[PDB]
Amino acid sequence: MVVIRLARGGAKKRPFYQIVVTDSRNARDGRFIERIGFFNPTAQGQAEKLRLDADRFAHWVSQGAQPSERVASLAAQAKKAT
Amino acid sequence: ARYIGPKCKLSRREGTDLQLKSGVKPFDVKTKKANKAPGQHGQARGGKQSEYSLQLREKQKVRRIYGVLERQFSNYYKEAARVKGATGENLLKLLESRLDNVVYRMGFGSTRAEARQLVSHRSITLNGRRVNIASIQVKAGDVIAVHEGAKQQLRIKNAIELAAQRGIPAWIEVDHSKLEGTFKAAPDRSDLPAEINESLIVELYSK
Amino acid sequence: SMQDTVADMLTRVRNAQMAKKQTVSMPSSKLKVAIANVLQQEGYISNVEVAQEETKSTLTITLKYFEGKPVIEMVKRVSRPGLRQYRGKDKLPSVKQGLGIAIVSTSKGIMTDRAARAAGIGGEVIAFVS
Amino acid sequence: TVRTLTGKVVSDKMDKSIVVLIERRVQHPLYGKSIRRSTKLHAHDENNVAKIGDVVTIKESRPISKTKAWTLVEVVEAA
Amino acid sequence: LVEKLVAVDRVAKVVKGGRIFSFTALTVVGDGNGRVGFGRGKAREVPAAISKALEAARRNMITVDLAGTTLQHPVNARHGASRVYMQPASEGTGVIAGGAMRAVLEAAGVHNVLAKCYGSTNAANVVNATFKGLRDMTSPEKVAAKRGKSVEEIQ
Amino acid sequence: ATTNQLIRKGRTTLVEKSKVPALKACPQRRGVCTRVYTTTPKKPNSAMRKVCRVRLTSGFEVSSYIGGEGHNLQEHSVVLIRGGRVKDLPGVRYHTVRGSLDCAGVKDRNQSRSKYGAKRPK
RNA sequence: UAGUUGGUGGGGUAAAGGCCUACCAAGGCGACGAUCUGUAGCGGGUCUGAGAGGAUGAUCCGCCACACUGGGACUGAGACAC
RNA sequence: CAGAAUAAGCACCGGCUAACUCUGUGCCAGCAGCCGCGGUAAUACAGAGGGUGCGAGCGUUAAUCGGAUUUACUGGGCGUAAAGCGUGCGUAGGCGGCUUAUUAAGUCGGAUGUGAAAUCCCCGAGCUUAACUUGGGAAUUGCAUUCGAUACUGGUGAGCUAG
Ligand SMILES: NCCC[C@H](N)CC(=O)NCCC[C@H](N)CC(=O)NCCC[C@H](N)CC(=O)N[C@@H]1[C@H](O)[C@@H](OC(N)=O)[C@@H](CO)O[C@H]1NC1=N[C@@H]2C(=O)NC[C@@H](O)[C@H]2N1
Repeated sequence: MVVIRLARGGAKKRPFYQIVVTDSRNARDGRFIERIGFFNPTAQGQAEKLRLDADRFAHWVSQGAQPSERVASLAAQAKKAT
Repeated sequence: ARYIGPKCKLSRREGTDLQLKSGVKPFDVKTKKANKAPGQHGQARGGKQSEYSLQLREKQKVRRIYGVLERQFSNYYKEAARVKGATGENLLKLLESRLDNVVYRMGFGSTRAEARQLVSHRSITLNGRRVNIASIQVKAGDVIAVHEGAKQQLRIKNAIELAAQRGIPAWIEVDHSKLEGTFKAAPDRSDLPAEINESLIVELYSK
Repeated sequence: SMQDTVADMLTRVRNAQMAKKQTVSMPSSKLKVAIANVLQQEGYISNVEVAQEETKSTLTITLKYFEGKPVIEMVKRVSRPGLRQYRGKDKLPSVKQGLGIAIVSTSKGIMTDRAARAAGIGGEVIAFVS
Repeated sequence: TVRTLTGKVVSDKMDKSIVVLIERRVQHPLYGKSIRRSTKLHAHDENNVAKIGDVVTIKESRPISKTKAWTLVEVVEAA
Repeated sequence: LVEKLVAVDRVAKVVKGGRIFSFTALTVVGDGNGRVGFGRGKAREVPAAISKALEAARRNMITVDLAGTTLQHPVNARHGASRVYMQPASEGTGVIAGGAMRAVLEAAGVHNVLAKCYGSTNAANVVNATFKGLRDMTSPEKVAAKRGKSVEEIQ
Repeated sequence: ATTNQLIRKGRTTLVEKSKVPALKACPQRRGVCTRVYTTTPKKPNSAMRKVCRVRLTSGFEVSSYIGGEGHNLQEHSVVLIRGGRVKDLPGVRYHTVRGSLDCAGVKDRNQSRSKYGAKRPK
């Protein structure tokens, strides 16, 4: 089914995740439908830690996408921050 | 790597003082072989030189003054050419913005080699952190200071005493009492000595 | 046979200038008349006349000389029947950094390259003049 | 909102089918001289209206046979 | 007047009993602010050949109208089988040219230019072609005067 | 050529041939010394040049030059050959790497040792 | 090139279609290169070059194909299935 | 915390190309990318001294583009350097005189959609700096649809006489 999950980028021991909407059967870092934000667990200084597009997130959730547990937690955090 | 060896023969080959020694005694009295090349086949400065020889000998002088090797110097040239403005001015600003050069021009190091030794041994703090890289570029407004453990060192007092004799540079504002200075802005080409013909290095690398 | 009358006109003008003639005449057509008018407006020639005696019509151009040299130092056909050249508004050629003129046929008439750039249109590049 | 083409009929022998020859003028990719290119399309003619030499319009449709995927719309000019 | 020595060559002439050798020198002189010239000299010794070449170069001079320290417009020129192309450049470019072109351009006072040789690279012919191109290069004032327009009209 | 001729027939490009075909685009090749002998140079040179005939893994049978002074090669030795022309020995287009497989490094040298494969004396 | 090109009746498929079959017609492709033959996974890209071009298709991403060599089907939403 | 204590090699010096002498050998031994060195004073072979260029690397071989305007579209040639068929006629094709009306295929302009991400470039951000990672842009010079323009080329109709 359609899921919203994290795709791992960045470098060794400093991961940087893209939040993507994709078919669950695709490879983790491969084909995806839409990119709707990013997550940087080790951000510091002026670096932005989390960015999520709430409009597209809600649109895909209404269309039937299933967020992963981490993405759901990040969406809750973003809603709390905003 | 890093060049270790005799300093004065480099000055003799280049034909000019390269500030490699501290400067307690003049270069002429220090070497007694100035005006001659370091080789057994060495001649005076009046010998004929090709354009390639002139271009090469100009770049080597700057490299020997600043202690920079060929790969890092080429990277500096590429960065200067990428950045808009006079390429030679950008290259000289890049050389003067190095942390080890800035410490030497602050006067905590009697020689750029001594300043580099201090920076490597973490005797100097940039902003508020103990860095150990000599090639770190110093930006406008940065604050350079001496670590407390490194304070009270006879080499540092000797270096600041010699820096008092040397001309204090305009672009750096340094208090010697607490041993701390501020980099205000990049030096200008007019502020820099005029014996350097950076255009020769430019034509060398542009080929 | 004769298959490029514009090139014939340019060649006649060039040879007359090289031979120091004051006047050059040829069979006339509306395209050559338009090109001659553009040259006169740009100042490369003095006067353009058309004599219509009968079904035949003759075009006459008065040439200009300045300090012992012809005003037109270079005239070159660019588009030819064997290879036509069309350019957009962003690729119109510049003749020796704007000191010359490229004659361009556009949907709004025959004009110079800078006029075509100002009007924001392209067309067929007929000739380079300098 | 359908893709149409205009061409000349060069064959009408087979049942309910015509062969239309389309022509286009393009620039050579390297030498820049405009050249002529031609493609042959099989169309469907339900009533065999079209004839050899006419100028016809055809439009894209679902496949009708192995080689036919275009249908005749009208005869612009008759031979 | 800066003086540059483009080339020195040894030439031979055959007589009974052996060969007579001589030297030829090609020189370019220039003020560096729009005046340049070139010449050749032949003598049995290099100093005399160079002196004759310099004297001929001083007798053969022209005046060049530069746009600042660069060319007014791109130039194509040729002398015999040597063809040269020169093009204006922006500040900081320098003189990107071979030795023979470089002598003439530096003597004439060009500081930024991109240049190229096609065909033969014989020094005398290359110098001839560059010299002719520099002589024949024009300026907006001359163009406006010859067309009867104004400089702003010429654009 | 006219534009129409260029459209009808293009511009042909002549392919180039490798000067070292026995290597088959490899940097080096293994071989077995079929012969070890000596040849004479062409004019105006005169010397006694040391050459070997080697059968390569590529399938070719070529001749290679032995550089330096003094070599231990004999027939049935296993050697490594690289590119390089002598230009005074006709038909010799390859060199033998000193010190690789059975070739020994040249002795009594202390300058340019990396060529000829001489280790650093203590 | 003789299911070959088109048409009709029928079959068949999730679905258009000579995909299959029985009849009818003689059609269809080709110097704008058919047929045959050599080589080759394709693209985003990479290297070089002032540019135009030339060379290339590791590592990353998309598509395709294959699974000791050939021919098949079953189950299943989906395979002719490492 | 203890102690300078554990840490420097490789190629080259005839010209192209920065860096020169002495011994040994005498067309031998050998060097060599090209031109070329060696036959008793070898700056070109081998060693040494000195120097030059790089530096945890330094050289060689292989391979691609460049220099090569040396397949020339940009951007070459054919009297004698390589290059005009022995000469005509003619098929396909390429190109084609002047005026006028019309068409809008070529040509030009606008709008919309698309041209995945990564990569290249620019301004920032985080790595002690840099490599590297990353935000946003710019770019993707293309394709398609639709609406316009009519000078030139093409199509169609009419007319003309310099071919
Ligand atoms: N050659 C010997 C001929 C012997 C022959 N058997 C004689 C014969 O049989 N019958 C006699 C018939 C003679 C004929 N009708 C007249 C004639 O020849 N016209 C043409 C020659 C013009 C004039 N005469 C020579 C001339 O002006 N030279 C100058 C000169 O050298 C020099 O400038 C000065 N100022 O010194 C140089 C710049 O440095 O520019 C040259 N100019 C050029 N260089 C360029 C180049 O090569 N190509 C293209 C173009 O750009 C050229 N222009």
